[PDB]
Amino acid sequence: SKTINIRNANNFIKACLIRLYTKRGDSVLDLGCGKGGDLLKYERAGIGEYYGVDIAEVSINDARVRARNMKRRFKVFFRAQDSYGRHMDLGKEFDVISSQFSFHYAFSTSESLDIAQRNIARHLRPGGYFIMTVPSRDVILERYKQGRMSNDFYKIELEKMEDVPMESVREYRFTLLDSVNNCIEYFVDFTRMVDGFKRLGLSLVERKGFIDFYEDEGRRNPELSKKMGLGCLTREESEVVGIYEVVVFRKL
Ligand SMILES: Nc1ncnc2c1ncn2[C@@H]1O[C@H](CSCC[C@H](N)C(=O)O)[C@@H](O)[C@H]1O
Repeated sequence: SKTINIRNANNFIKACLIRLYTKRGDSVLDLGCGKGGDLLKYERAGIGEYYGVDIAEVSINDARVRARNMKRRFKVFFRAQDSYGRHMDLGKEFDVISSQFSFHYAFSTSESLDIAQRNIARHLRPGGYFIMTVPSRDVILERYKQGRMSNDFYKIELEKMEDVPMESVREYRFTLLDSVNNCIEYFVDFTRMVDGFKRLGLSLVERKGFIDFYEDEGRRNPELSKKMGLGCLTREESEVVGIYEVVVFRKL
């Protein structure tokens, strides 16, 4: 109830992102699909097939039910496995691969990132898109320097000092009211990611902050904006939303 606006905002951003890169009869691969909270958004997008994959069986389970009890028109598929630090071969390619609030987990180790980016590349059709929403390292480090690493909605704490450069840290603890607790998150080495992808035939096509992206899409699509209590957002709520950014790669 307290994090309602944040959730609405986030779903909105995801709904818009999905809208911008999907078209009818499209095939989507949803990595880190969680409980399938995007099936509805994809239903409206008129997609033909949806493949959800998540490492946590408990989430893939709730996702199966959601798809099982919803009025959808697309063919669904779910699989509980590791799509980042373990090889993945679903035997097919998709038009759109989506990774919402999950791809930063692929930065566990250099090997994990490599495997992860390779699972993406072999499942993406030539011309396909890989849309994602990941925490922004720049934002997070800049907030660290300002001493504002938290509020009543969330809380973040980095690694140990002891001559350790602020740029040396690779992970941090993240907590979100009514959500994850002391969740270990890995920073997104942006450049390494771009490089890894550029080497697999995928190039950066988009990078925009949640807040900015939010403002733009809401002032362009006042329609889907009325579908919920959008419009404004307190300062404390923006803190949380302002953590993530939109990144979109494309397979030439
Ligand atoms: N290697 C991996 N493969 C697939 N999912 C992973 C993963 N590591 C972490 N995750 C998943 O990442 C998800 C992040 S939150 C899931 C939210 C969902 N994409 C949404 O848009 O609401 C969790 O469900 C977690 O289990």
